Amino acid sequence: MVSFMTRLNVADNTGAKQVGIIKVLGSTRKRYAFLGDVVVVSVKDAIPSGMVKKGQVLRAVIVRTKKGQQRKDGTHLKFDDNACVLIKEDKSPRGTRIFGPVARELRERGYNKILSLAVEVV
Amino acid sequence: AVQQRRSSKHRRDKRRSHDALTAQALSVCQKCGKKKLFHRVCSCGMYGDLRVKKAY
Amino acid sequence: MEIRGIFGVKVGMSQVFTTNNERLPITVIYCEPNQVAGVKTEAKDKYSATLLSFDTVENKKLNKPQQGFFEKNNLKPTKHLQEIRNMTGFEMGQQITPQNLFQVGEYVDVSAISKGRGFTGAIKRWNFKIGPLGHGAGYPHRFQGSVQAGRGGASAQRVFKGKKMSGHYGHEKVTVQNLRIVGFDEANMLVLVSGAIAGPEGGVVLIRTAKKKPGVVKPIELAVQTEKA
Amino acid sequence: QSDKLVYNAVKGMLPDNRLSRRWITKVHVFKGDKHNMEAQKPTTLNWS
Amino acid sequence: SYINKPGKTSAWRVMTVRQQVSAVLAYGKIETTLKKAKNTQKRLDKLITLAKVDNFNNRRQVKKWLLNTNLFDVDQLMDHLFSKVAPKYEKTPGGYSRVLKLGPRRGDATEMAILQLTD
Amino acid sequence: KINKQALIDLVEQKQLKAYVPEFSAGDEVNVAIKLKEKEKVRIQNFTGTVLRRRGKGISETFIVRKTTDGIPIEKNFQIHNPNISIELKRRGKVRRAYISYMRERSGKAAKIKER
RNA sequence: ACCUCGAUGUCGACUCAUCUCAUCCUCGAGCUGAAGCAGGUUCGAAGGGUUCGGCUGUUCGCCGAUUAAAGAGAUACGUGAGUUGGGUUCAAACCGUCGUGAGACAGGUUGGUCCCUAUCUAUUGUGCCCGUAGGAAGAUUGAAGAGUGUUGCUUCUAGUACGAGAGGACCGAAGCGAGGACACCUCUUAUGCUCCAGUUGUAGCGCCAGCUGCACCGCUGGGUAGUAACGUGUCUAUUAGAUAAACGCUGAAAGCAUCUAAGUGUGAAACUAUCUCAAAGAUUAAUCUUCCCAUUUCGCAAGAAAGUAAGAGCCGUCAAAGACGAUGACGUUGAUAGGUUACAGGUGUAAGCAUAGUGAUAUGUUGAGCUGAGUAAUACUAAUUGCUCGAGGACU
RNA sequence: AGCGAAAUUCCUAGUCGGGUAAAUUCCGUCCCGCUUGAAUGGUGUAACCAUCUCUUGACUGUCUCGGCUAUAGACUCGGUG
Repeated sequence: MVSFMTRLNVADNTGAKQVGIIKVLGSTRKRYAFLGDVVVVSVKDAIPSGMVKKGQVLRAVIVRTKKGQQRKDGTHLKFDDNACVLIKEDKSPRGTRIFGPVARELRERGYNKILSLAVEVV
Repeated sequence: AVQQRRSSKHRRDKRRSHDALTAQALSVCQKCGKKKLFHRVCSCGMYGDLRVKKAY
Repeated sequence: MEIRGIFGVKVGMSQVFTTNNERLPITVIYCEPNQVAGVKTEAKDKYSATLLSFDTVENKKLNKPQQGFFEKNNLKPTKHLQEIRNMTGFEMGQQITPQNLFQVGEYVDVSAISKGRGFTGAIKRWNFKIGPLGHGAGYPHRFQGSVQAGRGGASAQRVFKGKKMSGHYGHEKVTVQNLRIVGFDEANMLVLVSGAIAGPEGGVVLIRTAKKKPGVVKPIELAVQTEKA
Repeated sequence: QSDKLVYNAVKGMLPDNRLSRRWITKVHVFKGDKHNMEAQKPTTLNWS
Repeated sequence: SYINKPGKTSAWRVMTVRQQVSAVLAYGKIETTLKKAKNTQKRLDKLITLAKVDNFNNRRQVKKWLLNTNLFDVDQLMDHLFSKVAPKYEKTPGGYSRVLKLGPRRGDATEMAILQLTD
Repeated sequence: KINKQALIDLVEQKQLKAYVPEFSAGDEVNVAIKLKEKEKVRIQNFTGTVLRRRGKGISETFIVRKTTDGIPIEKNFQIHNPNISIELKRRGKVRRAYISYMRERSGKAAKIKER
């Protein structure tokens, strides 16, 4: 499905433009990507309009995949847009406003003010 | 590939003797002669349904 | 643990919305009630087993030795019979239903046939790897897989016995354990079981007690609001 | 299983022929006490 | 696979089915291999069921699987069949024609089968 | 034993809604979704059209595509799911079922509907 | 230099791995100038795993990104009758050099072809003969087995103990898991090539319309069943026996004591019981069961003739199955396949009629058109009254 | 003079910069120049090379991650063989 190396935009006011997935954290052989999961990424394009610069390897969070997935509650959520977010190891990223929708899978892991701040909560 | 020897008569027979033919089904005609295979039209026309066919 | 169970046949499979209004893969199975033909108790037959009769058919299409044995035991005419070893014995001739055999939440094991794939290669029968075909393909990429523990005068110079090779795949009953009992029904001997059923079309399932535990019943049922507006 | 141990020992002390394995078949050793040839009046001996 | 007998795909299969159904309707009976005979009989049953009801729509529907043959032109074929064959079998539900096993041909020594109709 | 295989209706009746406003590929519809969070009962409203509708009684599913402020989201629901409140909005001219060209078109280019 | 110089494919990569521990993690434990955290040292033990991108004729070598860990050694330096040929070491040529020069450098580069229809040992599944010992067949046992026995995160218990202070434990439970074995296409995706709708050109059909062939199954959109995954569904056990490290309690030798010399518990992802099934030709041919008849009798108990009814095979309707065999039912005693019928599904108002539009076109027609394999009753067709062998319990 | 690790330089994985998440790629800067060298040219040059590379766009079944069907055989049947 959603294999890595897919340049995507951001979801908040961070100045960065593009970023690519590089590796899977911890156990390998995952080979795929899912919504609301923390994955180590390699930035691909980040103009100095913010704080991110090209050549940085950190763990970003993807929330939108155009391929979509089946959540085991009985909701086949499939998106048509791609974007991610970079959290500073807490419940708030650098941007003031959160653009783009956000999944509710990231609930028992916290991060509810982001839902209240994002444009859509599905 | 190939070996460095020949295959004698016995190996071939062990291959050939198990290629031997078998028996067949059979159907005695209930109205005529010319004994025929089972589920097959007898070679003298008159078949069960009718003379669906001819002798030749 | 205590061994009980009943037979079954696949009569469909779809989604069922259980409690919390969440989808569960539920397979509808027609269970075949078994009429006990007796018990082959140990110290009397050396292998304890409850003899179950099944495939209820008529009389004029029966075999004289089987018919004679069936009448000697006076068991009601069913086409076939089988034993379940170490199964809890029951009286000769009775009503066997999964609703009374188990609870609506116990854990059971199943035994269902698979699909006949005909002759099949390793990658689809043992699920081995297939490498890239780019930068030139040419020769067959998937025939048997290359192994070399034998080369020269004496390293192995032959293959170990049991190396999975040419043959037919599938069309064999597979036993899976630890499947929950989901729903109880007795209108037409129907049951509900969670998961995906082995068998391509019209598979027959042998269901007995799971052998990891006797099966702890937990309350799970279906939730729905059948309303008209 | 201990009778098969004696089977292996005697089969290792016999000359390897078809007669050897037939002699092995001609031995009825079992761990239990209930058998069938005791009805044939077996002459009791020891170390023959 | 390069130069050889090029193809025996389902296109040629349905083409041969059309040729054989046209022939058997042109001669009331045909003798061919049983494997092809059964597929021919299925298509013949479908055509017969289509021809049971008669109308310009039904004629158009029937005119999608027939071709001109000798001793019976396609128009002559249609006329003769719709005149006699369709009403004759309009009382038997299913099992319209009869297929019976024949002997082997001299050429390929392969099994043949005879399909008969117009009772 | 011979089974009619009509048990699909029997398992439907234990999961069926009694009104269930139906739809075809090419009809706009809004779907109300009651959610029991026990702290915020969100009546999720999903508007759009059904792109493909699976039938066969109990396997009846359908994908609805919403465009929330220019964000296209196509989500596949199921007919027999509880808490489903389908409210029919309008019906359009069903040109071909399983609309695949409606998964790529957007507003100011939609099809006509019926009040 | 012992033969393979009367041909040794002898690298890398990929697949398959396997074998051993000097296990790396992983399991447990002891010791420790080891408060805890965090360690180090020593010991036994393999169940699984021991990552990836890149450059390089490279695993190498290095950079960078992850886990509790990114192992080591081996298979003519694993794997060219498995594949490629990526090249020192071709021929063709160049760069710089050397040689007076043919050419060469133990230097680099442009470019470049590494066959096999399997005779057999080996290996895997399927089939016929009979044994199997009165035959035939159902239930089986089980002698020996295999698969499998992997792993982490978080929280509650606990910021609890611990030092005092930051910091901060193993484990009881829970969920989250990865990853694979397995199940099917149930919902999502894919597929669907005799399935249809839109759909142009030629060719034809007196003509419009309409049909067909070809033009990538003319094409695009889908989809019945089946078949896969990109889909979610079972599991990652427990138990016991002996257990390694490792303590034991008693206790002698050697009037104290001391796991040991006697007796006596403990305890490792290690081994096996235990889980999944195969599994009597298992010659160790194992048990029970029922039916068969014992319808005479020259000959060696029923062939010198009556020769199973138990069945078994042939043939066909077929199909979970499906290279053939076999597989399971059915075979006129009749519903086993195809249908006949109605239905699911879509294909989405067919043609055509009528109305307005020059015409395209806008509405009833009408979910209409049909359905390979989808759901069910179905003598309507096909499954022959068809052929062959087939017992006297063979001997204690 | 010029050019100077390159197809040429042994010290090499030549210094440094660029890019690359990550450069045994490549291009520029110094110049490890046994063997730098001026018509077996010293520097480069417009167009072009089935010239040799290096990077990207778009793109894909090459990988992820393989499945269905069709032809063609492999399977059976008949003829040679």
